[PDB]
Amino acid sequence: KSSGRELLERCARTAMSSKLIHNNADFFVKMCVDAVLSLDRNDLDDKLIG
Amino acid sequence: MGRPFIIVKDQGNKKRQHGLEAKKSHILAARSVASIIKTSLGPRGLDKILISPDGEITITNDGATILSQMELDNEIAKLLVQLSKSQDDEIGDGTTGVVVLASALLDQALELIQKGIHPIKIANGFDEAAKLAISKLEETCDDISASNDELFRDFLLRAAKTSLGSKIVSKDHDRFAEMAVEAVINVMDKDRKDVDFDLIKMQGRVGGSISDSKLINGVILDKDFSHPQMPKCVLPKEGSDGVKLAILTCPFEPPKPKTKHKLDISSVEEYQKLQTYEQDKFKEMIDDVKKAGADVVICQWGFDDEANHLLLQNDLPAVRWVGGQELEHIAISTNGRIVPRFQDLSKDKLGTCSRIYEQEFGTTKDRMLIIEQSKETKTVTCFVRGSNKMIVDEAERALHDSLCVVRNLVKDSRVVYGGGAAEVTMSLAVSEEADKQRGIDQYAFRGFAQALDTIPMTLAENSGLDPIGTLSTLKSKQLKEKISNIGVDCLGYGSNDMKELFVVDPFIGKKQQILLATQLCRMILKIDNVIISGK
Repeated sequence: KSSGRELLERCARTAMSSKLIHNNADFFVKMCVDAVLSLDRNDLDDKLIG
Repeated sequence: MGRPFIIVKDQGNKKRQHGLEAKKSHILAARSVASIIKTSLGPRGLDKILISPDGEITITNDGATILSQMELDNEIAKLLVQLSKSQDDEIGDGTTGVVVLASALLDQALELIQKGIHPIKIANGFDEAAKLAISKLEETCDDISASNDELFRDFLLRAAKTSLGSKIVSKDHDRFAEMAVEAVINVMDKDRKDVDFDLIKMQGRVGGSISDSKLINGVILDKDFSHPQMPKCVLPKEGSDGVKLAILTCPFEPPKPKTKHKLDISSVEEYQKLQTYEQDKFKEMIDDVKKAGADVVICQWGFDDEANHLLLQNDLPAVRWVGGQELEHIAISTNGRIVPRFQDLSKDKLGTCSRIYEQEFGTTKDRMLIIEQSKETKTVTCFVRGSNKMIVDEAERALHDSLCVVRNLVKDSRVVYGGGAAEVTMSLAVSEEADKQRGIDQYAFRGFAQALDTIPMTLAENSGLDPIGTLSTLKSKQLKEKISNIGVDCLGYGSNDMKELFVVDPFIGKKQQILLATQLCRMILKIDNVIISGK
């Protein structure tokens, strides 16, 4: 019974590894996590996040 | 398995670079680029000649233009070309110091790679050390926004005279600093101020001397008047000092539809009726201007031979073959609106100009339009002269970089003292935190602190001073005394204080120097396999 917002934050920081974001992941992870929440849970699109 | 071995197409032109010698080749290559512009840093810096394949030559010391329009091969130095372009676009100043600092981070990291430290572990310490340097300079950064507009005007002069000392414009810093500052003041809002660089225009002219360059508020057009015999100067009569300038995108031409049309005429009767038709159009076009009281009319397409003299008898000057972009910039300074059609012409859309005269240059044949405003207007225009075509173009980039420093103080009033004072202040902050934490990151912190010391040692080397005696003197006054105003003096004054020398640099400009250099070298250390295809 944990929070749904903190679930997507820990999973997003894993993909930030091996990239240039690993050091800057503090500010950058807080972006993409809020990007998927704007989209509808039923329909997720990769063209809108362009 | 036979003799032919093929996986990736074109294996002959594609070469693979790997190993410890790979890091040694790309780091030492980036140093040669900064070594060229190393002598170009500071007021003692020297220019560089750039030759284009078409034969046009350009002489500039700005690292943004030097790296631009230049043929390169290695991809590491091509990243430095985009590095100086990144510093030039947003900030507009400091393109030389970023490339030198970027190569200093690689030279200090080259010795750390051979010690057995992973390249990313070297770059991870640079990101943590860059945040401590910014937080230290921000604490000592003075805020000039607490003063009024009287003291703020002199604050912009300190920032302009510093950037103009490294160019050919450095001959007179006092006279040419007012042109950059006063041009910005006109577009400032006095509250929540934005520079809006779009309103500022720069038009150069090749001839005369640079001392004849003066700031004129208005629009500069190189298009001559439609008829030669109209008077050169235009002045208002009695009251209403405005000349009622009219800007019409539609010239004087026989009305025709844009689509393809065919007009069928029957014998003599309809042939004679259309004769009077067009003859009444010229009388209709001239009555609209006289009804609204307009004087000068400008348009995209040239007037007809019958329309040229029609405006002369009514004492109505006109200019033809004006570009579409030039039409929009005129209506802003005149507080007017461009008239789309002859039926929409009204006195509310007419412009206002204090004086307009017809400029002539020497023995060459040209006519330059000069619009002047007796009161503060919305736009400004830079007028630059020079004894050489390249000096004019160099004075353009010199004045452009000066306008980029002034606009940085408009958004952020926080400024720092440059000239070796800011680099040493941020360098000693990292060295103090390296001995406290110790660990395996103490070598990455010392390499970042010694890399920041390359900038003040470069300013002292080009000025003839001893880098050993200069660097040791700065660290003594910075550690003992909390005043960070002590910095490198390239001109050789008896005092090393940067505050008494009126040297002020924007904080957003010096902050991006470490940010752009640290983020670039982190990717360079992450490059192992290098595949270069021959062209």
